[PDB]
Amino acid sequence: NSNICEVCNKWGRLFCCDTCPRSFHEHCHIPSVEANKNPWSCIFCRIKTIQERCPESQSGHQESEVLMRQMLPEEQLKCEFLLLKVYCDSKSCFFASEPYYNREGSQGPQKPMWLNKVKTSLNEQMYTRVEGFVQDMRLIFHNHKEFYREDKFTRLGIQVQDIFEKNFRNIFAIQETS
Ligand SMILES: [Zn+2]
Ligand SMILES: [Zn+2]
Ligand SMILES: [Zn+2]
Repeated sequence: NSNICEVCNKWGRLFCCDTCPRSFHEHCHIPSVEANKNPWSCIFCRIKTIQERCPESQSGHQESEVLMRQMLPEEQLKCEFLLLKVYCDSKSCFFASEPYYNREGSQGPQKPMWLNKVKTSLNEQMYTRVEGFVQDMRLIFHNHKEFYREDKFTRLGIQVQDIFEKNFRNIFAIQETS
């Protein structure tokens, strides 16, 4: 197995996947690495299994249909993995914890949002459809773009949103377009 966490790229107390060479910190994995379970398969392996069980699941989909799906177990897993892929980018640090807003010439957002809040919301089964999760994710970046206005720091929101959106298109097999 790898000797660094797949998500944060640090050593420490690592849990190893039995079906692939990835490793994880307990709370870096989503869901948090399960207490017992031997063998244990990580989220990357669990997603790969879904695909192998239903090869047609990789055919193209419309975003509108994906968003209206109910959060049954497979969709719950896919949103967990998508959240995880965002945390895998080091620029996620900026969006992880609860933000505060005090900048001359800007007003904070009406509905603040952050990764750890989405993480808790998924854990507590608060989203009933994929749309709920995707709306909160996109709101993170939209709030940032609006608040930072012309400061070059706005680019961090663009960058992390692009990671989100590429991974959304991949994980949910969104039909490719120009
Ligand atoms: Zn980690
Ligand atoms: Zn694995
Ligand atoms: Zn099938």
